[PDB]
Amino acid sequence: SNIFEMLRIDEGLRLKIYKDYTIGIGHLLTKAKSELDKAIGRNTNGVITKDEAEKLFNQDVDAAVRGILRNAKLKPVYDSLDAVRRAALINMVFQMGETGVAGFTNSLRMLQQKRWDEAAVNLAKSRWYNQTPNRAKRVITTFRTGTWDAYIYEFFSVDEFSASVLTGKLTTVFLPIVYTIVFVVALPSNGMALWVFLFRTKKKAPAVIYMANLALADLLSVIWFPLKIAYHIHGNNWIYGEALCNVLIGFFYANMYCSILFLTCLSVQRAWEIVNPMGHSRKKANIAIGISLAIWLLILLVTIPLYVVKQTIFIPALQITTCHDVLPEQLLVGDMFNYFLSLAIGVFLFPAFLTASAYVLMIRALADLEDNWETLNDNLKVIEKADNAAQVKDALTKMRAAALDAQKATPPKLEDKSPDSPEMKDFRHGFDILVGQIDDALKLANEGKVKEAQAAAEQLKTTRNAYIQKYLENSEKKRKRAIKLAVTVAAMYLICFTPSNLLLVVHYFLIKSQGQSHVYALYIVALCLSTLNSCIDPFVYYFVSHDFRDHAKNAL
Ligand SMILES: C[C@@H](C1CCCCC1)n1c(-c2cc3c(cc2Br)OCO3)nc2cc(C(=O)Nc3ccc(C#N)cc3)ccc21
Ligand code: NA
Repeated sequence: SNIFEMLRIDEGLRLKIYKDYTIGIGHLLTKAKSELDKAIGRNTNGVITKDEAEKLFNQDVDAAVRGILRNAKLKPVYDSLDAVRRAALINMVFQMGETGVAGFTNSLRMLQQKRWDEAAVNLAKSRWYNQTPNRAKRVITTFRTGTWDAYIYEFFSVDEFSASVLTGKLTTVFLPIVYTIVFVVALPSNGMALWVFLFRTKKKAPAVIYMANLALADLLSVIWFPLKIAYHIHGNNWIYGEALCNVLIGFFYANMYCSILFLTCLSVQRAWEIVNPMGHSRKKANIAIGISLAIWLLILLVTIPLYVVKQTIFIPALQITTCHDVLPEQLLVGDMFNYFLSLAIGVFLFPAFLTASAYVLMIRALADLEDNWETLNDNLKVIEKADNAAQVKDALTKMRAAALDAQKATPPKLEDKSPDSPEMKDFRHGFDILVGQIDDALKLANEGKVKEAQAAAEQLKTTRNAYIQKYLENSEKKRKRAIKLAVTVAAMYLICFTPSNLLLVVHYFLIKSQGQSHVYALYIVALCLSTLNSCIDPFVYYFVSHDFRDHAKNAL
């Protein structure tokens, strides 16, 4: 009588009509007094006996089996199921009626094909699971395992490797310390950066706009850290509600992916202004705003399967309510794996490829412009110290080509200036005057007039400081900031993005493959070190924003 004993645990035993109107052991009356009097045979007046419950429950089971064999969609599955799983099917028919269970056409076909795991997942996403989760879990487990374990042992604790981490000092001492540091450092730093970009930056370039959302993504996550620190200090125990847990989870992964996308935009935008600069600083800004809105809305849509799933679970053995750290429904690991594998490819690797190659083109272009300005001054310094006509004509020729290449290059100042603008035409014209004078010294150098061409070098010095040096004065300083910028971003990927996304796939891959993951400790440290991006983000603003440097230095 295992089926009879199983149902008693699910339906309970009550001798009075109660709201789930039912009575006895899961005997449905109506959707109640009149339906009970003719079912028993007498006027029970709402209260039945302990003996009449058993007699009516034993008849409900015999009828639940007859309907199964009567049904053309329930009989073949029932004939394929082992006696343990047969009770689970009868448990559903006992609860949802013959017709209700017959609606699960796809899962019943899976159960017939002995695919217990696939059938379990299908049953986990239904109104049945939504209305009675604890009830459905026990029945679903009976299908998946084929044992009575779901009714013998109630949930008590997680795996040993997780239970030690959730009670160890790594989570209860190390994490809140690191999180506290980030809060003190990242909140006012990004707080001031957002202030500078909005109320102190009067350029409003596409770079400022991307950095403003970067600081905003930082702020919208760091503000919740006081609740995050308290969570860990008290032994990974959440007492603030399920909705507020899913908020922190949402804003955590949001800043995680906004940072990557806004890093790719900034890096590409700043690289694009050097290779092929344009001249619509007002339109390119509006575009950059729209791109930010598109990114902001795209992440709001992609973090939906994080807002809406149960992310809290009470662990009896630990007496704590964990947020995020433990997955309440171990049947969704298949969905979780694909989800974080999609993001790791399309929102991690793909933006990393565009981010890395952007600095490849950016640094090289800034390195070439540096070499031109250096070849110019060096060859101009040789002429004043060369005696033979060979070194004079040779230095003039190398200086000529150096100025012809710098003419095609974008000056550090005219970044948002289009190549057809007057500013660019005056820049190039400054070289046309210089190049012409080099030909006037080459005219003498090629006509054998050695010393007369050396005197022209002093004339070339005047043209350098007047028309050229003004634009290329601090081009080597701009290259150094770009290199440091490439280093800052590379470090942010090496510490905050790559360990998280890599382990996120590995973590859910092992729970899907073995039911436990030994990288659980690394998974937690990865997620912890991922929050450092908002502490490294101020270094990005320092190397990109010029107005932010002023407010950074003046403050300290
Ligand atoms: C557009 C922004 C705002 C920018 C203005 C300050 C409020 C945030 N935003 C972000 C966000 C926050 C971020 C971020 C990226 C995003 Br897309 O980076 C770090 O912080 N998450 C957001 C979430 C919501 C909502 O009601 N959801 C929601 C509610 C119920 C259910 C169910 N069932 C599912 C989802 C609304 C705006 C959100
Ligand atoms: Na960030």
